[PDB]
Amino acid sequence: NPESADLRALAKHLYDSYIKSFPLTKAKARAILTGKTTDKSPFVIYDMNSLMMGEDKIKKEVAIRIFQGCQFRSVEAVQEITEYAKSIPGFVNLDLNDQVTLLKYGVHEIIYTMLASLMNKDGVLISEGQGFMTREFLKSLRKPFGDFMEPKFEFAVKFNALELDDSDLAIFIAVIILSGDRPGLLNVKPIEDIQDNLLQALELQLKLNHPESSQLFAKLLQKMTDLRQIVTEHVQLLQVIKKTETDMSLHPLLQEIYKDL
Amino acid sequence: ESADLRALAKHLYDSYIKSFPLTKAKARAILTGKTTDKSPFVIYDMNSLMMGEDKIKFKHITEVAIRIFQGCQFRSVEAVQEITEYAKSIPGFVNLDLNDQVTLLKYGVHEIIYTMLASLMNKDGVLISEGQGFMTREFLKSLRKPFGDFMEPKFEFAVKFNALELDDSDLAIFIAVIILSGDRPGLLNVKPIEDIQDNLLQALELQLKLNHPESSQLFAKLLQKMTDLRQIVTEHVQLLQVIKKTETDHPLLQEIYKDL
Ligand SMILES: O=C(O)c1nn(Cc2ccc(Cl)c(Cl)c2)c(=O)c2cc(Oc3ccccc3)ccc12
Ligand SMILES: O=C(O)c1nn(Cc2ccc(Cl)c(Cl)c2)c(=O)c2cc(Oc3ccccc3)ccc12
Repeated sequence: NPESADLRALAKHLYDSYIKSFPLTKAKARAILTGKTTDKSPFVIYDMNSLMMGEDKIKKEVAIRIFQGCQFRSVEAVQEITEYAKSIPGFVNLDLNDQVTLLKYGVHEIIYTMLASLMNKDGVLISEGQGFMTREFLKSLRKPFGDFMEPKFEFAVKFNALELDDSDLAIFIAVIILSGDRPGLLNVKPIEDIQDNLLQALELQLKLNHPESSQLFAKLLQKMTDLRQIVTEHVQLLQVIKKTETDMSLHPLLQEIYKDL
Repeated sequence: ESADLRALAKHLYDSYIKSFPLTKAKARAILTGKTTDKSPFVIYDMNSLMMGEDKIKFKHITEVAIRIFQGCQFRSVEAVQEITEYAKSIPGFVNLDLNDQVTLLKYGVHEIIYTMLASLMNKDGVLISEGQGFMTREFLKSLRKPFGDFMEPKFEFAVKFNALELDDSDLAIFIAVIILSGDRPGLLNVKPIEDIQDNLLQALELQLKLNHPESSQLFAKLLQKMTDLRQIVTEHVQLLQVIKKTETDHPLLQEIYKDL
């Protein structure tokens, strides 16, 4: 069909921009985690000793240092997601204020989606897959900090059972950015016309790439409720840390995103 | 077979008509709708409330914001039994582990109540007492410090949910998809729940394609609204624990309602 064909070209375009925007793809993450010979095995951090050994190999309190580590990686992800968003057709043509709103609300939902790529049951890849930090070591951190990652692992284990690949995820993250139910949006209709087109492209991609996977489209859109709950839970955890650690700085970029969310 | 999807759509519509007295078609006729054969009594004010209690026979009723809250709770307890009856008509539901049926109802009913509340709302108010009354959004915002923003978030949800222009035949399937959620906590056997929710999502997809052929990606937009339902529900429960810190200290009344 002429219309299918425009949907495949949109899918190829977004996958292309996704590869160019995100240095560590799920395909590379899965090669490192499942020990494929295409990639180097990571140094594993499971305790204080392996952590300090990590400083040497992969290149102030421990819970805090790991937390600032996450923080900076989040800032980097925000920069890669903002560069991907510019590639989404129509996005840069929107009201500048709506561009800002779509990024502010969308970026955390995208971070937890793509963070699932780097996770299994037992832990998470770090320093572009040169390291692996165990889930158990993260859960054993000091009182406020030991709970930060657990909800991300729980989402990730469920999300990964969908067995999406990068070409699926490129279209899904574009659908997330182009919501239009986000608060404070000036012109909802230009946003929903783009989301509509992205949702058509996602639906055909999943039919073609997962022809045996019944209602994968609906099952993936339902996962949007889990992303919203991880974001809401994470923000109220940051409100606790702000108050118990008055000496701990937050990046302004993260601060501007969380501002009246 | 697309015919077997048309079967459970029909079946769910028939059962939804039997379970829920005030359908969206009826609510709409009375609201923004004209159908001027019997206009609702409007509650806009303290004296409208007091007169309303007089005109409409209210089944609840032995401060003003407390008595409205109690009336809403009474309606919720009735809606739970209507939804429970509807659930038992969904193919496969009664064959699930009984603990899993109870779990699915326990977590589902709140999401269904707000879904169905939207049928009875416009941007200016909510229908009550089976469509015989109408409580204004302004009057509900006007109420005391905690009770003034219990209904507001549901109005904002309803305005947005109602823009989809679903009818009863669409909503009947949507409500079933909500109930058969495999992600409720403490479920013992997720497989048969996800397998029924699969079949229901197929039926809802086909229903929205046939019932709304010019409404692009309605299915996606409706599934996205489930994200908003969960937020409303989590936001509502936290507001409820503050209300359990004003209307403190009947014992048998306490029991009938409960958080459970
Ligand atoms: O740089 C990373 O990729 C990184 N990632 N994660 C998980 C994660 C979180 C958020 C996002 Cl968006 C991504 Cl993609 C990945 C960390 O938890 C993490 C922790 C760090 O702390 C230390 C500190 C001293 C030694 C060793 C590690 C350092 C770096 C990281
Ligand atoms: O009985 C009703 O229909 C009713 N409904 N709602 C909204 C609602 C809630 C849940 C569900 Cl599922 C639905 Cl579908 C609709 C109320 O808020 C409400 C408030 C009341 O308060 C008073 C008290 C004294 C006088 C006048 C009104 C009385 C009755 C009601």
